[PDB]
Amino acid sequence: MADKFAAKFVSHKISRTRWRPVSASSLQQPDVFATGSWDNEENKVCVWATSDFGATSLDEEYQGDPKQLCDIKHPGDVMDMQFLDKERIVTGSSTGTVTIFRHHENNQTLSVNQRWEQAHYHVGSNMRAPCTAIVCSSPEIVSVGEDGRINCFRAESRDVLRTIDDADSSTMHGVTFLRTTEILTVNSVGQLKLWDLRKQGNDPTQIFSVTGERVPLHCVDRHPNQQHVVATGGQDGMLCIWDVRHGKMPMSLLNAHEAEMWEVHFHPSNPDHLFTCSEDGSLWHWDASADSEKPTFLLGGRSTFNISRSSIAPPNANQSLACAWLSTDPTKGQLEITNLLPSSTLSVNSLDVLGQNLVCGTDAEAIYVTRRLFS
Amino acid sequence: AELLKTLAAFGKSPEIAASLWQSLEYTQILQTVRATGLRQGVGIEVELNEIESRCEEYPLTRAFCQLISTLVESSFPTNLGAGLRAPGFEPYLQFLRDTVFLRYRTRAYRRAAEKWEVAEAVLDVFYKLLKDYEPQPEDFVDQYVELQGEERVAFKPPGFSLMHHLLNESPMLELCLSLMEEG
Amino acid sequence: EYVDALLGKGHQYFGIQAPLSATSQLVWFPYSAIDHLRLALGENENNQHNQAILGKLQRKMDEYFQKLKKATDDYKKI
Amino acid sequence: VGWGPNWTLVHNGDKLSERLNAEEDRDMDTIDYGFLPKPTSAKSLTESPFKVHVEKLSLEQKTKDLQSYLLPLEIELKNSTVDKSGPCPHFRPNPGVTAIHDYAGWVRNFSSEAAEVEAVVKQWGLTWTLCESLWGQLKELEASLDEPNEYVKNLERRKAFSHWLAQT
Amino acid sequence: SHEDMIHDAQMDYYGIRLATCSSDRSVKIFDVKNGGQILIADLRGHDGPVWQVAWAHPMYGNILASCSYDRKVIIWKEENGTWEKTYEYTGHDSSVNSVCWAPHDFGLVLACGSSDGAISILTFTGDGPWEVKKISNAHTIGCNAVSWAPSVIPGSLVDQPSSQKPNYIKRFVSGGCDNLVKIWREEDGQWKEDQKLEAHSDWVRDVAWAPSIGLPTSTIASCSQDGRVYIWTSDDAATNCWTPKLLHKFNDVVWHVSWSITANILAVSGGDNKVTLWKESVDGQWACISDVNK
Repeated sequence: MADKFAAKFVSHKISRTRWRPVSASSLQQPDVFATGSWDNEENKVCVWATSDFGATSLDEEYQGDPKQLCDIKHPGDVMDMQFLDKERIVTGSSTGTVTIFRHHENNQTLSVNQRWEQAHYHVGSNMRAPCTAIVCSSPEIVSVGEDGRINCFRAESRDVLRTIDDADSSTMHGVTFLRTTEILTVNSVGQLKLWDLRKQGNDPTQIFSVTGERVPLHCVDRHPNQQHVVATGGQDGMLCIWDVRHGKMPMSLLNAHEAEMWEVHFHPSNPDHLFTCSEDGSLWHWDASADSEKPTFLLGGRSTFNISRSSIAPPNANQSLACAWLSTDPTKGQLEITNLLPSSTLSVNSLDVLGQNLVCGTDAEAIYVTRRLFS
Repeated sequence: AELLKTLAAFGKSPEIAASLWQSLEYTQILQTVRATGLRQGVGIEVELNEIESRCEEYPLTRAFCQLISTLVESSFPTNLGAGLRAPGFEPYLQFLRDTVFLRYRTRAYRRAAEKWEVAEAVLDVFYKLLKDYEPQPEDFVDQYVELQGEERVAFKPPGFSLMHHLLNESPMLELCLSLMEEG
Repeated sequence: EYVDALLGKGHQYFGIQAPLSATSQLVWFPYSAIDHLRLALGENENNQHNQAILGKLQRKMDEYFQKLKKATDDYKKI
Repeated sequence: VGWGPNWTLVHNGDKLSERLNAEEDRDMDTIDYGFLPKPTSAKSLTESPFKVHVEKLSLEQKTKDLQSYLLPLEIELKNSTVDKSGPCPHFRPNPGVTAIHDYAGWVRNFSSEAAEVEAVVKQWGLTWTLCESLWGQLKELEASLDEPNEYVKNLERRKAFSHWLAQT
Repeated sequence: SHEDMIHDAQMDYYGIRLATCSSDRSVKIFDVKNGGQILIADLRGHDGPVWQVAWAHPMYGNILASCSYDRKVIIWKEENGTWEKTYEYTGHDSSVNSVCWAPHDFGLVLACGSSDGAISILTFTGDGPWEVKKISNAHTIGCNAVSWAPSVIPGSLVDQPSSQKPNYIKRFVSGGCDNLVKIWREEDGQWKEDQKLEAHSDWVRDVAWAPSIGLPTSTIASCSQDGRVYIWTSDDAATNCWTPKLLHKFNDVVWHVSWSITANILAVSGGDNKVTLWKESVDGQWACISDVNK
């Protein structure tokens, strides 16, 4: 790691942040990013330029203050922003009007374009149950939520295109990729549904009662090593790792305690680095969730002490047993946790760990940036 | 906060409390969502997330809590809104279950007494609410609306929902354990 | 009940006297009320009660239109 | 809609008043919010506009026309003559080309001072100069003397029209 | 406000007071200042919906004779900024249409357009009784709209200065469901016809005379069921002549053809869901330069 003691005072909350569609690279990140904030000055989406790059950029050392480029107000609340092609910004709204901009990638200016409306449908009265998760297949956009509706659109579209409403109206929560056309969805009931853009094939019949419960999950992402390997974290208290290629198959179940599993994130280069931002607890970074066990990482956690300036790796010598990703049986706890809190009561709401550059947007009117987390 | 406590002391009387409750339901300080409306919109939530977080002091939360507590104590919400709404404490209950008892002690604070005062006020308001509420035997029937095709969801009472939540798995036990450990 | 009493003769209890003569086209019929009723029916159409109310309203409207056409023809024949 | 001083449409029902670049979901911020959470749970299934507003609808939208409206009348006030007929007074303009000459001269002077008016105003000024060269007295008549020839007058007005075309 | 069924509001001669005859069995009066408006007066005493209230004159006195349903008209009076009832006239079988006032030198006579197959005229001096006269035997069906003539003699004629005296003779027009359009003239107690025309092939819906405040030009705009908008303009001297000029081949039933304060601009409102200000240019005929919502 490389956590210092300097911390700037920037009163700017952050809810989510999207970047430019980087190709042939996952660790490197651009310097300009579209931040959909919860409430900087109000509910809107802004554009911020800094110096975020892969493997720690040269210019701008610790504590880098971003600069605002263009601000465009967004009606509703931002919950999902994904880049379709190259110059497309799709943002979901809580009011039911998913906005789409064809902003200029070089002019640093957002252009108001189109809006997909009509997301709440009910006969008799009106219930606000829009779509929460938004995925992009290029050039296809699929929106789902806790309503059972599946909204499918293609490139350059202003109205609705496909409104799938099957008899199995579940309550979808999170979405994840599999390759180039297969997408898995974790619902808010404890089931998984994997489909392929060629033909919709729903199958939410994977109930687990022994060795792993099926409490409604929340977030889901993919492992840096092997794109098919996924990891899902929710209210079950178990960061369930799966080796799904076309069928639901688990592998590791780490019984997490004193957490909520709201937003999971992985670190590239070294895939044995996973973070989980939640609302039940302070700041802590896991180091033995998907992988086996990495020594020299305790003596911290929650809000006591701190372990930084060193990322000790397990010793590699002449072994006789296999040691890899294996952590089943939901009976463990918090193995190898790295404390990221500077022993101060703070309330964070967003933490993006895209590479070695961590960016933490908190509600305490402050900013946190770490240039290196593995050395 | 000064205007909030002034309005509470005004509504200390029953008639003034009813008038203030009607005015509050008609003006909508908190984005009460039962059928439509922007959730977490501009208002008290945005204020307490912006200026309260900037000043590291949260008196507005305690003021709103004591105001709604006094209003409920002096006049029960028998009819929400003027004549274009319906009685329902569901949005306020959801707000108190999401914001309160989750982010009220481990936030940006510069004084140790702020968390203690916030916890004391929240616990007193909750105790007063649960003491004023009384579960009736008529709350066990299927409360399904069936008036000219008004097929709605099971509009459970807020007190009954809170009792069911406290009976099942709830973080209130962990919060009480943490408060006892801090004490 | 009001429109039934008006079509019959029971408006004496409601307070309205005899209808105005030489007014076979339109006397006093608040169309905004029936518009709001039709909107509410179209918005809350669900159970069989809505279908029954719609059928009763259609029958009443057909009868009222027939009576109004007969009255207009009788007034124009003179 | 209502009515007012002739061409002045006030508000009464539904109309298209003055437009302003401030609608919701536009470029460079500019957003708004309506009464969304007002009807909750039970309500009246009927939508209708609420409240009213007293606005104005005009068509000029110009604050520099005061001079263009006052200066011609300011020059007309010199040529005007009071008639004093009946109770209220009466006014009648004097028939003479000196008024048009003064109009053209003042227009050309204002143009040479600050040509910031409109193309239509410049066209009206050039038409005034053409009318002065045609019907009105020519500068050649004062430049020369003792020349009562219709052919000379025709040549003078022809060369004046040529000079006007060259100036245009 | 917009939540009610407002027919046509009215404004004070100065332009600071507004009055709406809402469908709430009452008449509201606001005082518009700066930007926002404030409701001050709420006159209650109109049975049923209120049609429209016409203004009087500042030099003669503020009088707002309201006309509502249930066959009744209410004349009020203002003192110390407060309005109060002072006269009520009822006693009709068919529903009364609308009412109108007289211009400046024409006087202050209220025309009660009743569809009882007759005409009811209410003359008021200033602070005394009200002379109610009834001209019976009109035609088959009751009247629909009524309008008056300018203060001077009918016919646009250039008069000499200090040589024209506006007489007190009455001239009016009444249009109803009779496929025709007439014009009555009286010498303070002798109503008689003036001219007859047979050009309308459908039921005449409404008519409106335009007493121009600046010229004695007599022009009557009529509207029927099909949409035959004929502009009967009389621009001669002292006689009577109407030319049927079809303005626009409409396909609706126009019920209102209001005129501006100078009776030069015409505002049409009917079954077209729009309002097109077909103003009169500086060369006669018509020209549509503005179109707004209904």
